Amino acid sequence: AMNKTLIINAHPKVDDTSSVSIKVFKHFLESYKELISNNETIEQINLYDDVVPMIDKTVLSAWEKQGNGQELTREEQKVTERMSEILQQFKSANTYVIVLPLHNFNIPSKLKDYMDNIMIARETFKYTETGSVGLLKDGRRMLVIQASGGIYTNDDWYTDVEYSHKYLKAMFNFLGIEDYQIVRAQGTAVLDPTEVLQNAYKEVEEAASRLANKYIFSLE
Amino acid sequence: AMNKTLIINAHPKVDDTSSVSIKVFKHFLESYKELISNNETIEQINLYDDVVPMIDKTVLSAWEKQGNGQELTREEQKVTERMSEILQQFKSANTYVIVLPLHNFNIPSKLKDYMDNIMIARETFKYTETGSVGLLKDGRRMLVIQASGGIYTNDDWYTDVEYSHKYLKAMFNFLGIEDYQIVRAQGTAVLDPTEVLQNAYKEVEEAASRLANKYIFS
Ligand SMILES: [Cl-]
Ligand SMILES: [Cl-]
Ligand SMILES: [Cl-]
Repeated sequence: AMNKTLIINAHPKVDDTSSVSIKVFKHFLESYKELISNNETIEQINLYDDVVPMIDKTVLSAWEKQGNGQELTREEQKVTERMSEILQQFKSANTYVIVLPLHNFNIPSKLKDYMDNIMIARETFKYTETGSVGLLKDGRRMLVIQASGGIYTNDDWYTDVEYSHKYLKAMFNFLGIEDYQIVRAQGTAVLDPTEVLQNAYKEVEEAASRLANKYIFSLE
Repeated sequence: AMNKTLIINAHPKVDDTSSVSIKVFKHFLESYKELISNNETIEQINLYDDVVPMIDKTVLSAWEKQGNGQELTREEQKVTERMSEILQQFKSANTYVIVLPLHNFNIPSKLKDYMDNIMIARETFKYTETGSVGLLKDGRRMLVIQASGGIYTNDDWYTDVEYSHKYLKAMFNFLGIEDYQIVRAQGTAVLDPTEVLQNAYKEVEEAASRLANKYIFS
């Protein structure tokens, strides 16, 4: 992986500033940009604006043919080329930032489609005899920024059904990405909006320092 | 009352029986249709063929305007009316069958879009001052038919990452659907394909018997 950070924006509203997770992300990005070395570049994929191919009849057909050395059709060629772009972009980054609203206790549908683009055998993982293993075991880092109506840190039912987080941590650990943090801008339905924003802002500042490996300090 | 079984087909191939989960489902359906009474309507929604709106900018705008009493655009009306049809169909059923392949340890993306259509506050659940509670606690039944390359019943890593089942069970329990069964047509990557099919077949026949409440022993 290069000196490159990749933003994976899973918010249906893409760039709308009034989104809690988008506000927190923008605060993160401003903070991060101050601390990163000059060798670091940044890319962003917008899952609800950019083309992120869904697994359909055509993709399954393309994949079956590729496994038989068979020629692809025009549309099979075009979709797989885009999936290849998305995968190669993912592999090129050693720092990942996922931004999502938690709706209905799982990752956004388009984030599932994105997972379907980047979890590829012989590329990000491989099959063996006792199962499979991840191929990206080289010290990459992941930060998840999640805004939610409810609160998930009370070790109750909500904690148990937070499948967005459970799934993402699991999959990325599988791939080899073991440095994982989630910032929960949680309780937007029951807590003070300025309280949510300010608590999340502080955590993503600390995350920015960590990821950039810098410490920032001011006298009072 | 009209009893209704609703088939939620989450396979991208829709009707192609080269797919294990669809093969098993078709086997289930034939057995069930032989056992049900004349008070039983069967309907099917194909998530990869029928229109299943995903939550996007337009849907969010529509929902905001709805919660304000603001008039919807022609486009916002179109999506919300389709989402309404999907939700009313879901609520009208008392038996559910979900058919899915396991791709990447979670529900198919279109099945998430479907969940986003059917989990609606004041409709299938409601908020309290305590938290949340389902509104469908009335003896409904759910059967999941899931095909997978790996085997998930060994209480190992695979069991720990079976988020398709974990999520679906959790969500439908929450809604009030506590009568839940999953049939795993599993190990397609490692077992004899005839063994996989035959084991799954036996399981769905027994499921069909349980759901129709007509057991025929030989
Ligand atoms: Cl948000
Ligand atoms: Cl299948
Ligand atoms: Cl179970």
